[PDB]
Amino acid sequence: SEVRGSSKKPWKQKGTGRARVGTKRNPVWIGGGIALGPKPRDYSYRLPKKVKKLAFKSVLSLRAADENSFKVIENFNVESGKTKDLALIIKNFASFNGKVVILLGNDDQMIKRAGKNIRDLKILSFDKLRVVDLFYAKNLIALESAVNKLNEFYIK
Amino acid sequence: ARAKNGTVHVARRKRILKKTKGFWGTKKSNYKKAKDTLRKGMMYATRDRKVRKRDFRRLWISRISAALSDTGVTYSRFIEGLLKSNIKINRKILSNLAIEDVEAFKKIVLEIRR
Amino acid sequence: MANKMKTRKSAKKRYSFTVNGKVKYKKQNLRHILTKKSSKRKRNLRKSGNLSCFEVKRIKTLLPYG
RNA sequence: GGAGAAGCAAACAUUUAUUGAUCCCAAGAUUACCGAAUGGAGUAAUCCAGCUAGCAAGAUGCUAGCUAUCUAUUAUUUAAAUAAUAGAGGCGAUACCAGGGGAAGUGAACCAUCUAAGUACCCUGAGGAAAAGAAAUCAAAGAGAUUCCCUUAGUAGUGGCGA
RNA sequence: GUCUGUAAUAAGCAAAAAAGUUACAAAAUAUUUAUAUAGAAGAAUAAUCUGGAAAGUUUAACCAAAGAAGGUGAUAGUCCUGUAAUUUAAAUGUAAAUAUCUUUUUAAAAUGUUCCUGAGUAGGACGAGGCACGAGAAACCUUGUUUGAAGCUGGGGAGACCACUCUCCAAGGCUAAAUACUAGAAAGCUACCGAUAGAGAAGAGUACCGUGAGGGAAAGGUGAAAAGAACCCCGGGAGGGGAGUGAAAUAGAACUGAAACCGUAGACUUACAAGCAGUCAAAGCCGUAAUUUAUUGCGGUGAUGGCGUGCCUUUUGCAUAAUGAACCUGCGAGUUAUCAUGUCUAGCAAGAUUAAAGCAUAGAAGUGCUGGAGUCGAAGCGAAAGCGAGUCUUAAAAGGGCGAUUU
RNA sequence: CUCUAGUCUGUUUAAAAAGGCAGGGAUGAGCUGUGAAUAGGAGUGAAAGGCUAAACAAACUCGGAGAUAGCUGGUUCUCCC
RNA sequence: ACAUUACCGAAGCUUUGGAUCUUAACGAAAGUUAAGAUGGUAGGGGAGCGUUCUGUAAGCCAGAGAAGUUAAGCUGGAAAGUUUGAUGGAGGUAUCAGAAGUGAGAAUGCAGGUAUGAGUAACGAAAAAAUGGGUGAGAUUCCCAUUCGCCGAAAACCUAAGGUUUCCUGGGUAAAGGUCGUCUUCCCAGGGUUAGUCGGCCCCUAAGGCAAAGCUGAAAAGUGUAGUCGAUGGGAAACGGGUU
RNA sequence: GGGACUGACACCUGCCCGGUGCUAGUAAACGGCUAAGGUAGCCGGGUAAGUUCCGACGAAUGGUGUAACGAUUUGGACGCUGUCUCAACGUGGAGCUCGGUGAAAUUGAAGUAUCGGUGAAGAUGCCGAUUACUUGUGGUUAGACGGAAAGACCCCGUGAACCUUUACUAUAGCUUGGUAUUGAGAUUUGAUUAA
RNA sequence: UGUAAGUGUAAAGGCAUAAGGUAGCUUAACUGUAAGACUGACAAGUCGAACAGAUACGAAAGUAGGUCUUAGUGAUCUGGC
Repeated sequence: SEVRGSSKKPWKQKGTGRARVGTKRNPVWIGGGIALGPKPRDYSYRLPKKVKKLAFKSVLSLRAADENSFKVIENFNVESGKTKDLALIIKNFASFNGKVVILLGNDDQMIKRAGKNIRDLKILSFDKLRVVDLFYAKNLIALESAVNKLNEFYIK
Repeated sequence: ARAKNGTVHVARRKRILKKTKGFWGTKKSNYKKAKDTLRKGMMYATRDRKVRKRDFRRLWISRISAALSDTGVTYSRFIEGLLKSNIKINRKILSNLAIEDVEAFKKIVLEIRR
Repeated sequence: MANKMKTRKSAKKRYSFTVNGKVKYKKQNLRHILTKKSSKRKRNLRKSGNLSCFEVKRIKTLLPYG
């Protein structure tokens, strides 16, 4: 019904010697419509908050189980906002040549906009975590501010 | 999300054509005729695999019966004496014996006639 | 909410559900000519009954919410 | 904005551009004829004029500027008649809104009630939103204009109590 | 305040408040690094190896508010254009704010008598429509044909109607925002498409068909660069063969170039035979590997023997002379959105769960909170009132119906 | 110059209704050029259920519309119970 | 026909090798044994292969040769899977998990290419061609010449209705002309239509159309007077000859 | 002027008002012939041999005759003929061969023989038996239940469309009454209410 | 002779203790109900001891919830009393 064209029967029902047909844009015909094709749809849904919380606890435990890949660094800040300094800090810590996720205890805009450009880096605040990033992160670097805020964030 | 890549049908057809190499006429190249002839051929292959046993046993029996035509022992009686004297040799073995080494088979027959 | 399944009103007005599955209903033949019908027949027709277990699945389809 | 440019692609030989081009943007000028087309008429892109100005204007010459109609407001005895300004004509959105007209294919395994459905479509109006909008209201709760959502809820009722 | 002169009040003038988004109307500038419509700046690579070509291999850096996306001879953060964060406004357009300007009040708290407070209107009769509500007990509103009121000591409404009571005050006219819509403009995104796809259209409603209304196709790709094959030979040319360009000319108007179809060459078999063309056995010939070498295998052909009624769909039943296909290659059908119910998985638990929507950060159509209005369980029975582990049928637990105390 | 009884060719024809032979009308209810009027549940019809752009027991185009079908056809990879 | 001893004869039975499932036993379990049980449409349940995209993946594998057909060989119980070559010259992709435009042999299916009939029917009217010469690479089909034949109230000439360069000169033969072609209404370039007396325009009206006003209708309009348009009609003017 | 009916002309055109139309009547109305029972009229010859032909239902949806007329139907006679016994020859366009150009429908394929049988019940594909060197061309269609047209006939589908009716249900139009448009007079026909 | 007669009404199965016939009394031709079943897709249909109230008949025990049994019938919706 949405392909351009007329809805006239291309030829008579009987007597022509051809296969019966109703409209030119028949899904069978070339250039016609498409039967049972894709239509716009809402893929989003919201999980129960308890399940989401339990998943967060589980992934954090799974990451912290390993001593080397999970590390904690004393609070700092990049007051200059440059990228050299942050990159130096990562390349001092991280070892597994891959995704690195930094956890923060606040919204330190300087660090965030200093790290927005590193190669394989993801900066996350404590209250805005993402399970995919945590789960696939091969190096996980947290501040002790982030540790404390996570403690009262998820103890409740 | 269109999922079209047609590297499948050519694969099926290539395997079929590979197995249908020596067939007559258009049955060796066309997809439809090759598939029809191959599928009936495989069923024939199964049936015939079971039939080959019957065919070969029939051949062995006929060969034994031919090798005994000389003497006066009809091979029903030969099988008779064979079992009765407790010689558990095989139809294939006897058939091959009558060709490779006729005198051993003849001695077996002399021994059966008892 | 675009497509909530509609109940079958003519069935709602005649069927009722018990707590664990059975369906309650009012018996027929006590609506009309009644002089000829025997008294014990009428007394049994007055009291309500339960349907056979063979209709319960279809009825549960007819009354999607009740 | 700065070194090329002569459209959308180069070719062939001609110029321009550092005297700031080409190009982009803003504004202005020019802006044939048809077309709501409106001086009349007409087979749309074209014949026929009325009046005024200039072409030696002139014997069916050319150019420029006016004369269409409706409604509101008055210059008058707003009807008649001209005059004066003001607002409209048509197109665009194979979208939205308001008003008017309003089916049929179907379902009810028929059909005539009903359903589909104020649906499609037609017509009249404007807007950027429209319509509606500040209670002689909701409604038995104490609220307080209109409209749009989540719930109430497939509930209350209605229906050849059939769908 | 009919005129003059007094107690006694109006018409103007000090003093203030608003106003082109309704609320009076018509503007005009300055002014706002506000915005729309042209722009500017803009970071950080050398060597080596393969190769025609490096951006790639490898060894070491540097930048990053810029590792968004393209082009660059093979795969670029640092080659070019752009990108982050900033930022060009003479002129034009759109916005507020400030005065100017315009307009208004140049007064209010205060008791009872009279005036008005919206008229063919409210309502009723008949015929219709809209309200979820089809005349049904059918309110109420609009409304065609008729009839027809009260004047706050009032009237309308409270789903027939009556009484009381509680609310409201019509028959005058405006009103932004939240809301619908995107033909399009700019900036972006995609578990969206990659030439039978995607808009019909990568070239367009064109070619073509019909008197007209109208209907409506098919056709993308050389090479990194034309650097388009100088010249020579055959030929009228076309075209091909050489010589050159190029990494390649079975890259020469075209990339990768299959199947259907048409061929050439070599090997084997076939002209005494009745083969759904196949399978099971099998001599000879040819190719090939082993075993000292002509007998066993991998192979291709195959005389001869045995068995065997193509396939699909439809029927009690088909090789059927029932149906369908020229072949080949592409395209071509149980999906999505919600509700009911069952099961599985995950989580909580006599509780479980938020919807709309808001805030914060980000620009990253997220996901972390806020938000409990509502729904499903926790008590059912009875038409209902109502009663409750009991309830209804009944004077009766007197017997049963539906429950439960064992969720 | 206008019409088509009878017969034949043709009938995957030259022609989606002709041609080869013939016949009727041929000063009149005549033929014909050039304009105009009558449009779909309507028109027109010296009247056969004819015609109305080669198809008319209700024209054509677009839209409703992907109308409804108890009817027919089709429905694609594998294995195990 | 009646007796004696047999044999052949099925995917049955028995035996050998291997696999799955149910039950039972053993074993910590994995599994190892015993028993039996597995024809199968409709239809029910369960277990997998393969395709595309997404996260894993700023990962890994590629110009020292990706993807794709393509020859041969090999593995898996089936869907199938991956090694060596030729061709190809630029992107694919492990594991895990998710999502479908997720798998074609047919619907008198759609689209495209190519067989078949078949080098067969036709090559379009029973008006008829023949010779010589010229042009040209090439002539039964072009041009020229001489004969013959056909139409001749035409198959001739001059103007409409229509077509719109098809007209003339020169050059050329991809296609197209039912064959061939030096030729064409084919293609390319250039050239070509001169009006006071012709036909229109114009001044008039037939049928007809529009139509202020008036009248009638939900709208849109329908009727219709005064007027204005509407030729195949009626109205000023020319004939002969020559030239490209 | 409109509609219906009949159909030059000639002789005739009768009976019936129950039913149905029209305004008790009307039939040159629909129709019939108990309402009324239909009035007039409508073997022989031909051939040796003749199911043909010629001569001995129904009255204005007309009956019975009729000169002339007719690309109308049927019978007979004369003349004429290849229509026939009976075919042969000749002419012209195709067909045949070669050269150039070059289709169509159909098409699961095919190293597709026949007879007697069996079988979704008419066999190219099965059984038995028989026949047959391989491959073309020119002829003819017996078969391949040939090709072409989802059989037009039959039947089915709670199919579709059209038409008819004293089928059902609405309605244009027509018609009647009341009311608004719509006033004033005169008079007695009454009803009702009391006096 | 021993049910072939007769059992409102068709036929069958039954009826001597008669369910046949006669006579007296009488209205159980009841209300609320019901353990447990047959027949059955469902909806329906049929038998039913026994309990409470009110009786009828009989001295009482008991019987009586129509007709010897097996056909004499019609859902739902709507409307009336």
